[PDB]
Amino acid sequence: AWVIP
Amino acid sequence: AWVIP
Amino acid sequence: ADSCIQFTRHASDVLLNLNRLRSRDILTDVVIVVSREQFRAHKTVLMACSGLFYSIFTDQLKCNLSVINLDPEINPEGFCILLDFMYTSRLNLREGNIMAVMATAMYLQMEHVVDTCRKFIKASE
Amino acid sequence: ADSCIQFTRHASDVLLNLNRLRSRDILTDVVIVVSREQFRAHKTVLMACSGLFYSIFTDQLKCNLSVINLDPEINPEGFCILLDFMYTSRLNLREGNIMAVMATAMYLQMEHVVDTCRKFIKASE
Repeated sequence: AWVIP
Repeated sequence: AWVIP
Repeated sequence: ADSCIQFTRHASDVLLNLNRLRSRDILTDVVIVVSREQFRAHKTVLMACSGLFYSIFTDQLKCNLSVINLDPEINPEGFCILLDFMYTSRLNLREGNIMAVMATAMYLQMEHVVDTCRKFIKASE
Repeated sequence: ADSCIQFTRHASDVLLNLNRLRSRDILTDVVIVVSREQFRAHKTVLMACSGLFYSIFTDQLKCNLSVINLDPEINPEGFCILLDFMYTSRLNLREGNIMAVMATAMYLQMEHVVDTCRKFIKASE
């Protein structure tokens, strides 16, 4: 996997 | 984009 | 084959385009009903994302249904957030919706979403 | 929303799962006919990948067809390679198939594939 897009 | 996977 | 080239952006582009089909109501083939809130979708996208919809639409009888009613305990906003995630890869996880998102992801069998909810909740305590 | 988190692998996983549905012939809704060779697919995937299929399946009459016959000049191996690319992001581009792949991608309106074919051809001369 999860990220800040 | 195009790459060697 | 081993001689293949790969277009890095292809999978994301396909997903963006499936979401455009959903937004314009193009070839949507099922209505998901959540406590009288209705959501139009594509069975194949629902199956590709959720263990629950994969089991539903591979059933020899349920595969033919144009309407699927979810358990009344399921929260429609929670479902909506998960349906948007299915079509975009983006999860609108907020303090005020995390419990309903986690409960809905457990029901829908979406393990990656369940995992991130458990991490965000454990960090809050 | 701006508060969204994103699962990097989601789009690729969705695509892998749509290809599993294709392999197992699950909820395929059209047969593409190419000089008597038949290919089963999902209209939504075909539309998300190709300008030609997007125009076809948004037509108010053609959207209802379960069989689409392509121009007889279209090469079935060329079509097969492009159909695999649609479902996997991988293009099996070879010296012996590049002309047919490029011609088929131009017909299907798949600009990224056309671009890489033009690059591989220009490098050979």
